[PDB]
Amino acid sequence: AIHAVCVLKGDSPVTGTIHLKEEGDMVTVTGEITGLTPGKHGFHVHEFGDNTNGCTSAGGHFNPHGKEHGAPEDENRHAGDLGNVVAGEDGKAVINMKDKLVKLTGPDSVIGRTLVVHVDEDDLGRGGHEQSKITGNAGGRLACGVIGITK
Amino acid sequence: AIHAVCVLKGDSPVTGTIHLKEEGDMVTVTGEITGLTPGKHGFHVHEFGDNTNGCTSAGGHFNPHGKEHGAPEDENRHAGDLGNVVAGEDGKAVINMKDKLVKLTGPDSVIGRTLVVHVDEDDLGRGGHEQSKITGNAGGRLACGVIGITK
Ligand SMILES: [Cu+]
Ligand SMILES: [Cu+]
Ligand SMILES: [Zn+2]
Ligand SMILES: [Zn+2]
Repeated sequence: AIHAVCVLKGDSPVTGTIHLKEEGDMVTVTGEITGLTPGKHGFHVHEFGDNTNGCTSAGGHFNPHGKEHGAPEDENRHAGDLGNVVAGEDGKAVINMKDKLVKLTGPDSVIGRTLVVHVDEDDLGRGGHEQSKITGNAGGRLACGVIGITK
Repeated sequence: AIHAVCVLKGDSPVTGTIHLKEEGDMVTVTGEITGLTPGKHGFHVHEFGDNTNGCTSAGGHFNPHGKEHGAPEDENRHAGDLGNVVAGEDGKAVINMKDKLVKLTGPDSVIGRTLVVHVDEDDLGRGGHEQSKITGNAGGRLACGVIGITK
């Protein structure tokens, strides 16, 4: 089973380590993000593992299948759409999810792409804003990291 | 043609951006590294794209073929062995090389692995030190980055 890791850093006090592994026929995503305002923050795989311009150079959500932005539970979602992380009152969010569209092998592999955590909540495509079906209207990028191969 | 990028940072003032692309049947590696002492510094692909423990968690040189450490020109070399970068008196090194063992596709892809620049010169396996045939005796790690997919 392939194992990957991602260390989050950006123009904010937000930090965290995310681990990804193949488990059965899905990918299991786990970790903790700290330094967040309490509540929901958008969390996605973005297309490029490019940190030449902070988190901005990561580009948009990873979307190899040409879908609209949605919830993890939807069929019409970007491959990179992992919904929201929920920070407690102490500013810390813990992830423990299994996803069928995130891949660590094959044409839709996310190795070498980016994870991003956002300023605002991801509205799952349903907020009625111009960016809802593009980004979930999740606002700016607090921290990001390139997804790398680990032991 | 696949394009990748790597942004170097570590426990030093050493920074830089490295671009990698498929070109013909090799990979072309270009970029600038700054903040270096003048002279030669080892420069390699390491196995893991893991920044959880600075540059140390990148592990050893990428070595899918089970060879000893060598020069880029050698057959008996690690896939990740890119030799030395040469910093001028101004502390800046520029890279422009083509390599046949670095890959951006297939089983020996370096997407999601790490580039590292070192404190010392890489002796190309020929220095007669215990680590020469392991690391080139290149010493500690000034800066590193995960190799990510770019446009
Ligand atoms: Cu995002
Ligand atoms: Cu190295
Ligand atoms: Zn999306
Ligand atoms: Zn080596």
